[PDB]
Amino acid sequence: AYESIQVTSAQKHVLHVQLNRPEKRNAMNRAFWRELVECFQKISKDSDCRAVVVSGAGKMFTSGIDLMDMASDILQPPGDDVARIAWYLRDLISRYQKTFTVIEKCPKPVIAAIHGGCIGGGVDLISACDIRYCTQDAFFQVKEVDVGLAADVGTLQRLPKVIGNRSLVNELTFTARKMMADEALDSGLVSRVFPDKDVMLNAAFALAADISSKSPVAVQGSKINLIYSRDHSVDESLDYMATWNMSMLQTQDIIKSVQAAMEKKDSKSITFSKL
Amino acid sequence: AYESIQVTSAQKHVLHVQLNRPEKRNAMNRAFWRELVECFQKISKDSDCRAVVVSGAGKMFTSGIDLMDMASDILQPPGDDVARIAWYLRDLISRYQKTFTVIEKCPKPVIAAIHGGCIGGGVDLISACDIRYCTQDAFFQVKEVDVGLAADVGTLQRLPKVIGNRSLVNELTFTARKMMADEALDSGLVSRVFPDKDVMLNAAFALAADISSKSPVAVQGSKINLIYSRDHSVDESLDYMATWNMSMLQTQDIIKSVQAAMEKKDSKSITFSKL
Amino acid sequence: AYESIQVTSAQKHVLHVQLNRPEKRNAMNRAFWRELVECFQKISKDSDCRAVVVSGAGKMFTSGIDLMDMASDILQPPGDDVARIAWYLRDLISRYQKTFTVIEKCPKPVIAAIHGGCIGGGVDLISACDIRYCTQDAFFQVKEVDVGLAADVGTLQRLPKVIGNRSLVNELTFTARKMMADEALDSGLVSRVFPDKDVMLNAAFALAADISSKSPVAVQGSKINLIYSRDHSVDESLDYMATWNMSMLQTQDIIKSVQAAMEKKDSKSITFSKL
Amino acid sequence: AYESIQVTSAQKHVLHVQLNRPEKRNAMNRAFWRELVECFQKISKDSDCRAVVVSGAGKMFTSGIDLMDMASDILQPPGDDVARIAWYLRDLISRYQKTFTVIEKCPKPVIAAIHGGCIGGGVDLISACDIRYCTQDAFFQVKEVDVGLAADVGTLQRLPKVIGNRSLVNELTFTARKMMADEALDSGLVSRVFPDKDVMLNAAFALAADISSKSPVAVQGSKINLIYSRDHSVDESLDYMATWNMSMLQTQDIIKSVQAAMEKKDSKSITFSKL
Amino acid sequence: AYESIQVTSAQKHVLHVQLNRPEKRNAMNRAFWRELVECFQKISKDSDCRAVVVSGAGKMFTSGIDLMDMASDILQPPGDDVARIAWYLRDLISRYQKTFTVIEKCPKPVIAAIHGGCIGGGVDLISACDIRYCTQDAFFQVKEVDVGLAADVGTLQRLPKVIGNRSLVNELTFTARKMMADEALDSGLVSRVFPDKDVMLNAAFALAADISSKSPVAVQGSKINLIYSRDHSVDESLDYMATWNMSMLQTQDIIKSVQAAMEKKDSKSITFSKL
Amino acid sequence: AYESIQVTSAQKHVLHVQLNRPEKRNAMNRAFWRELVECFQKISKDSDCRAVVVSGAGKMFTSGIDLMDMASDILQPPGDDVARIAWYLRDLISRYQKTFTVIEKCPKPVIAAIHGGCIGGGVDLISACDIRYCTQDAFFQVKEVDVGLAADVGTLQRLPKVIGNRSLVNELTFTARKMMADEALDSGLVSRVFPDKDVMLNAAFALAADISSKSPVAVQGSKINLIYSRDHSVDESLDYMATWNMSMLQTQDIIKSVQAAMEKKDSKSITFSKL
Ligand SMILES: [Mg+2]
Ligand SMILES: [Mg+2]
Ligand SMILES: [Mg+2]
Ligand SMILES: [Mg+2]
Ligand SMILES: [Mg+2]
Ligand SMILES: [Mg+2]
Ligand SMILES: [Mg+2]
Ligand SMILES: [Mg+2]
Repeated sequence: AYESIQVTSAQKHVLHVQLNRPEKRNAMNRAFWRELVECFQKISKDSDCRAVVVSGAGKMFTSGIDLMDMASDILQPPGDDVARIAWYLRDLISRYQKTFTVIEKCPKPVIAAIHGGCIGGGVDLISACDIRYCTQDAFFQVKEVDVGLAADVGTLQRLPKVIGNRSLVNELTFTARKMMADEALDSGLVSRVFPDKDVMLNAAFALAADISSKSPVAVQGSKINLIYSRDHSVDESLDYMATWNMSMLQTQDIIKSVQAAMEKKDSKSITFSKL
Repeated sequence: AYESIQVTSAQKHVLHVQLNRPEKRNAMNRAFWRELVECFQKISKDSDCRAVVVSGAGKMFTSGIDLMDMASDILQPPGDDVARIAWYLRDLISRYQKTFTVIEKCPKPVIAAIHGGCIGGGVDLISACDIRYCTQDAFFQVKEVDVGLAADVGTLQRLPKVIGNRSLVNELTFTARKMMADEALDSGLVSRVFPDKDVMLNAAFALAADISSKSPVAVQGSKINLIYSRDHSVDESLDYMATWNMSMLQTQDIIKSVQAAMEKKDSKSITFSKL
Repeated sequence: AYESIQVTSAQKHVLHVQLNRPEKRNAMNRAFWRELVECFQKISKDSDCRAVVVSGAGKMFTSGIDLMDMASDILQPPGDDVARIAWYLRDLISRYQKTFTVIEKCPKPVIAAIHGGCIGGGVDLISACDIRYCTQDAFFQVKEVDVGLAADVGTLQRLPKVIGNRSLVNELTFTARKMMADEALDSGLVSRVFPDKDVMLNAAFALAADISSKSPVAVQGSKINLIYSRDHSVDESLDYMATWNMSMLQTQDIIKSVQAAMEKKDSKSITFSKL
Repeated sequence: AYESIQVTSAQKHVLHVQLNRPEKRNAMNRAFWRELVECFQKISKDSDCRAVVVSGAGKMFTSGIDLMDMASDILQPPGDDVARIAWYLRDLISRYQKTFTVIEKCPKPVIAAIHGGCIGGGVDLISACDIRYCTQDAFFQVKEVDVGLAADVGTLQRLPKVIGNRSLVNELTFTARKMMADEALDSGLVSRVFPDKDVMLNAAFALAADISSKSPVAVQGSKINLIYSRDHSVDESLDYMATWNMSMLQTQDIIKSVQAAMEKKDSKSITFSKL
Repeated sequence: AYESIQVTSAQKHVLHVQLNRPEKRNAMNRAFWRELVECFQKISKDSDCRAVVVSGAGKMFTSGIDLMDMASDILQPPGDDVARIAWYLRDLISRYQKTFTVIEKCPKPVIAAIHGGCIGGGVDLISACDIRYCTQDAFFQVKEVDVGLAADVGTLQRLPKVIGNRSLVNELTFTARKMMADEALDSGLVSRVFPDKDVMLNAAFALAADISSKSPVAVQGSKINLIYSRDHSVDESLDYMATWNMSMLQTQDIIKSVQAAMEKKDSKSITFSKL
Repeated sequence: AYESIQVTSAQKHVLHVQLNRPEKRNAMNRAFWRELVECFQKISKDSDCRAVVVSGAGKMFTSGIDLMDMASDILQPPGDDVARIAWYLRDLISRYQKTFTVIEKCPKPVIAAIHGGCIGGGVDLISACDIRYCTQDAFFQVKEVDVGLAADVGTLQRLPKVIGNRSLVNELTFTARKMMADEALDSGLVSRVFPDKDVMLNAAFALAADISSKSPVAVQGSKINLIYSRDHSVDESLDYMATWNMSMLQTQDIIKSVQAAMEKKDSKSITFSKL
């Protein structure tokens, strides 16, 4: 059973992954790093799920890493010389990066719905998601320099590739200052702001349901190629897209869409097969 | 004598490429994919053209792909097994991507001037242009998921590389929702919004004239290197730029400009040779 | 020491690099291209410096390149044939690019504080800095096309990688038009605008002091990995980050920062060792 | 009705492309650069061809570029300044590189069968082919430095990627010395050496027939992925291969081969559909 | 433990991974693809192992993939349309690639000791190992085209990156012909040939023991950086190497190795800590 | 004055760089790492030099690093915590890599002429050279694992990219065993073997003179593009080659070569201008 998160079926095709340690403001304890990997690897193979919503139980999205677990992991490493310590740490860092890379490698769209603070590992988490919504009281903080380290589980790799303003990204990173909702929306880190958590969740789940109404081949192939396209040249990415759609265009999802158009039936009334 | 587009000389150095099937809302049919390649390949070799404006005839920029021409192209493919159908489809996708890659590979700046809807293939087109202007009634839609396929002619590869907000790009792509002019300006997809098509085209042709008054070596070398720099690291791009300008700095265009500066002569009075 | 710049110790750990030819509007003459390289190479090895502020003396940040020196270097080149001229120009361009590349390769965060005009070479300089602030009267101009050349000392390689709106980047580059402070803030080129130079400098120095109060290992490792991550895929950048932090997490800065957090003390109360 | 080459059907599925200006030792003149592009573009779309053999008519494979056609192309270029001459030359070089890039971009295996000298442009040609055979009297020469230029139509990009010994490649390139058949076999530039042209062409057409007896999906997908794998990391190349074979494994070519294996039927008796 | 392989501790620090279905000529059935991944993932974390030897039990190294299992997995796929079939096959191919990729990602050197036939999947396996030895009766065959598919589990991505002669690589791939031991040695595919399996194994184990007598930090860091350097530019690889050795040079293995050199003692006389 | 090397003018256009600490078998002391950088940076800018020969004074090419200097550099590093030690070591490693990278970044061809042992840093040196010749008594040794470290100054980055046999490269690296001349020639690491040092040097200088007789624009542009081509795809490298030769074909070196051919004068009688 997951002890640090809770996964529920919100509605057809939609999975809700909720950070669930509210008494610690969803701090990321050691086991969370394994649990979120297990969770998203399962979601990736689940043929019924078409979209994911991520939120936090309690008063805020996440306070970030569990500082005592961090201290045990990093300040008490095994190894009888510095090279052997580094060998251990490289494996540790690589394993913790996987906690948020599984979100990006999940072909289903993942929607983060943030309320209150989203601190430290929270920003690494949400920058690996596809769509980000927040509440008016939310705030974001690349807290790691205040802990004595450069963020290593995805923020520096992905945050600069989800918004345009690099001066702001650098200021947030080097100072660890909070960015409140108004500025988060202005920056584009979030694409919508809601007055409270209930209204935001309603909108997040309505978005996930709308995505789930569409062909899953088209939606999940879109995510896959948006991610490929971020990291490769336009020409390399067009070449990959032709190699991708030479099989994916051979789908009944297009046949059904064309049949609907000919019959003058809205596309939301089509049923697509599992993926 | 094109079937789907019309190319005219607007004014000195400026070509106007107009999508021209107004009775069919400029739907992109079979000939369109071949003709835009022919058109921009000729523009690229045209030593008198320094800038291009692209617009649509009739009520809207484009309704996108012609669905029954698409059904013919994709739903009745030749091939006696899936691998052979995929062979055919890979070639088709590759050819149709070239329709918009030729805009990027044309060294002259290309300005898209959108009025009304710009749907599906329309967003693949405008995201391959350099500068985008639109009217107050314009709207943009990454419609492909509603037809059962991930966009494959450029939107996924270029759209996220022309605006900063990746949460918004992902929402647009997975939902196929319309983005209206105000939001398109806010996102930076378009540079300027105008009240109506006439005012927009006046400003687009004024922008094209202004660009055409500049050294063509400087302007077209700037487009070539901005594109190279998007796809390569800064250090690789600086190395390429040094190899580029070791030839291109050997021009009378600079000597003329330094001489004008020395005499206190406006740089707008200088005439530059063809390119 | 220097002919074209002046370097002062503003406050603990902060260096102020001031363009210092106010009677010539801080034009970038031959000495400037050599001196900035010497300066930032020394700052990169200075174990007491943790942050840098760059500003200009007099009326404006910079009028840009000295055209007379440029013509001597570029319109009067050694070389008895075009290939031999190009061999010399390749090296010249490479050396002038280094003037601004040393700002990016300097591990300390560099804050540009712009007042009045920032023209041509000034945009190449500020787009190699990390954080950009300006005054209400500032303006920015990618002036190179008006001189007859595509900008080659950094703007084309870095400006599109510091802001999201590529339509604006292309319009600024191809027309060489001025972008004023309100639009610079809107575009994200600058992340803060101030009423005057004094207020701006007070905030830039306060920002530099805040940054300098943090672990230098964490801040400088953050800059190094933000730059690496811009130019590589997310997966390559995560791999690099694990190989980086397998040594950099082995620091007393974590114990010190965590202890301070436990006692509710600020970063400024901690003494981190030199770097 | 080519002026510089001749294309014939050797036998089922095999095309023979012969350099055909024997009175001028198959010198590569102006029409040759255009015609080899036309020829291989047609071969690439020819669903009956599965393999190609390239040879030269007359006394030798090729003497290389036609020097007085080269003088015309390069020494009398249009352009009223150096930058404009370079614009013209970049386009020329790019077009002439396509003459040999089309061989690599053709998915059918291309076998070069060299007798006598293979000089300058000859090495750019054969290094773009997949398999190389030669006669005992054959010789290879990277002659370009003796004409005053670094080879630009493929040798420098491909030759070091078809043999292992980089010291030898560098010596050949900087000295322009001839490499004879024995050394060409030892270096691995050629796979097999034959006593005379007739024996070599028999073996080249036997090799082409053998390749043509195999599944064309398997053979041409193997060439496409060997080329992709040369230019990308192993992990990027494995990812591309999975995206390629998720379509291409859906073929009757495998079902037929497993069925033959089940019955104990030679795999040489199977017939495969066109591609 | 395993159904298709057997793992034994040969001698101190050396593990022997033996393909172990001798009655079936070590055919690679469904279990094998899972088991090799489990095996090398465990060896990668085994702090006592420093080198691995891979061999096959019975008459031959391996006959390659089990065709019946392959047909079940590949000619009988789940999926109600071609796109959904491809979605499943992409994952299948990706998982089978991991079977051999874990050998490359294992930081310990892996020595392949081949006797008799090494067919199809066997070449994919040995081209992911580091050092290859064979017997006089061994032979190698890139058999996949004879099954109707382009090899997808590593040969095309790694074989051309382990030997220099690309004409030979292409001939072997397109014809599926056998390459015997003398030619395998000549090509560099194997670096040593032995008269029989016993003599070969004695030398492979002696090599593994020699390797294991060296600092494991130095040897495993050497493999990691040889692999990184294959896939990146020399400049990127040098940068990575400096970021790697800034931790790995901080080891007692240097003091120990240098002290032994000063006393004229061999590596085997030193005790290096586990890794 | 260089204390660890000696540079002489061997003959017109040829520079001889000789390792010159023969009483220590040319061991690489601390200052050598700076001296070779100063030396090749000067040679790179020297317009009279067209080729370089590198050899060692005394009984052998080089015994490799000075072990006591290594111990002082690496085993006595400054820094009050492991991260600050790593900061120092990264800068040290980067600086020592430059010692051999300057050889590759020198546009003139560099010929290594090895006699006796070429140990440790000797292999990093010669693998950065372009052409390698040796004597019958020579031997090569990737000695670093015997010292407790993975080679970091170029061998792992370049050795695998100068020869084809990766199994041999891995065996040499992991065991640190010697490779004698016969095997070095067979591998292709050297391209010629001579009976003794005098005969080898005569041949090295005759090769350097032959290279120096050719156009320096063609020779040095060839080196530059061979190196670019090793590290980039063929398509990227052809694009760079067109951008390179759009200026370099505009040389009198080609005019003179064509005039010689028309006059029936051998090309070795042409005089080319300095570069
Ligand atoms: Mg609980
Ligand atoms: Mg805004
Ligand atoms: Mg129906
Ligand atoms: Mg002066
Ligand atoms: Mg079974
Ligand atoms: Mg001495
Ligand atoms: Mg050999
Ligand atoms: Mg003469």
